[PDB]
Amino acid sequence: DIFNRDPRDHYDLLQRLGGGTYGEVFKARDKVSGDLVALKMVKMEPDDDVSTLQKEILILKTCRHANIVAYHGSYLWLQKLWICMEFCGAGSLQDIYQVTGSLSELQISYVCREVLQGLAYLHSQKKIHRDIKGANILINDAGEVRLADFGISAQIGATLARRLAPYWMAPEVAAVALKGCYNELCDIWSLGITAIELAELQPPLFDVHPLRVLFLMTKSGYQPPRLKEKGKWSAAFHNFIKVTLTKSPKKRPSATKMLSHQLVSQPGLNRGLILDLLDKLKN
Ligand SMILES: COc1cccc(F)c1-c1cc2c(cn1)cnn2-c1ccc(N2CCN(C)CC2)cc1
Repeated sequence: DIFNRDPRDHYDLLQRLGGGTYGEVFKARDKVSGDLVALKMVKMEPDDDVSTLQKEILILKTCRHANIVAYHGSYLWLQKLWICMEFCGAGSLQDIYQVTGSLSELQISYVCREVLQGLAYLHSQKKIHRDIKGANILINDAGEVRLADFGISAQIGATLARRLAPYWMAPEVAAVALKGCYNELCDIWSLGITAIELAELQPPLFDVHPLRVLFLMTKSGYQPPRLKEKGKWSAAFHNFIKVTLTKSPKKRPSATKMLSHQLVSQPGLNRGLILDLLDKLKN
């Protein structure tokens, strides 16, 4: 459900937070309530198809969970669509680690736990993020963790619907038609890679060409990556990675199963750990 009016009525546009071909992100304040919001602006011309964006909204609107970016509403005005969300002041983990350098095992553990909670919720709702990385895990000024940037999740969903227009079809073809050849457990892998990102400032093979990496991943003898420095981390951390980075999705554990893992179920994991990191931000 979409408000057909100028959002500059309801909000004040403070600051641009960056742009892409895909969208523009604005910091803004609610003129009445006074609370800060994130406003995602998308330039939608009459001719182009709106389904991709409609799917993103529907995902956001239909997700009420702590670890997923809250949605307030959306505004269609002057052929510009504004999606309104809760503000996450510290930004993404990538925005942050660029300044602070590498996170600590416990900070990583807390982040992983929080993402897993979000994923478990998403998967229960039969939704897949499919773009879990540092740059999509947002932090608020309170050190709470929020999953964001469902534009890809929306893009594959909008295609899956577009793909309606079956019996002589082969099972693998059916799987691509319905699910795209993969399942929810892809997110678990991405988390594993993200855990490495946070530890090392780069995912594995970041210096290698992308097309080449795709090739390497499809070879028979592809070994899952590990953490570079054995000694710097605990057995539980190494294992968390070993397990999340299970090559076979038949044998890779679910978000729920992962939440009971030693690393992410240990006590003392809370936002304080992240607050410590955000203090390193003003340093
Ligand atoms: C990965 O997030 C996206 C990716 C694509 C399109 C989006 F709309 C988003 C997106 C960003 C969002 C929210 C929802 N979605 C909510 N809060 N924020 C957000 C993100 C960063 C900052 N800065 C970063 C820079 N730092 C110095 C100040 C804080 C401030 C607020």
